[PDB]
Amino acid sequence: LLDSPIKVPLLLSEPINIIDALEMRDAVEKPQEFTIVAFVKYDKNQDV
Amino acid sequence: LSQVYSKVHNGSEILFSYFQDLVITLPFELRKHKLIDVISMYRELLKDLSKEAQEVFKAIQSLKTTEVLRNLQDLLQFIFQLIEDNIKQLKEMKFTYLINYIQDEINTIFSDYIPYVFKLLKENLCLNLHKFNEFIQNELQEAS
Repeated sequence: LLDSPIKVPLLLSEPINIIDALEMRDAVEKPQEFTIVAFVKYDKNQDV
Repeated sequence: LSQVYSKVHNGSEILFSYFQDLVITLPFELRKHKLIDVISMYRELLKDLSKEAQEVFKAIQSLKTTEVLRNLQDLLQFIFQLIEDNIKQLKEMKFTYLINYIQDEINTIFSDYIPYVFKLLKENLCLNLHKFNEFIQNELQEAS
């Protein structure tokens, strides 16, 4: 259920699916990898 | 109707083929067979609906009035025969006898059972009096 194709909603019709293009066979015991990384720093000049 | 139904059936077949193509390309646990069965049953239901719809459309427009009139005549004759049979049944089993039977029964009851009712009342009165005497004697002995 968590292996749904996540994509930007631009086109309604998809001739080829994400899983169909990725050619992976997924079952109920396949852990799907997810990693998100967001890095932010507000750099200031030390020379006041 | 045949042309319209053929066009609609072809469109539905194209839509079902596209949906099945989408389904196969996507992973599923065991529901692909269920979806195929649903599509097949829906196609069969569509065919049955088309076949019944063409017949009912050809029938409503006053195009097969002869069959309707003949069936109505047959049904009316059937109802007439049933009514005649019921009239014969009612004529067979009359009701004048049961009035005399119940008259005799109530005469017998009023003439005989009323003294029996009084005798039952007197016997129950004696039994209750004896029970009360026994109970009060027991209570007096217990208090003593």
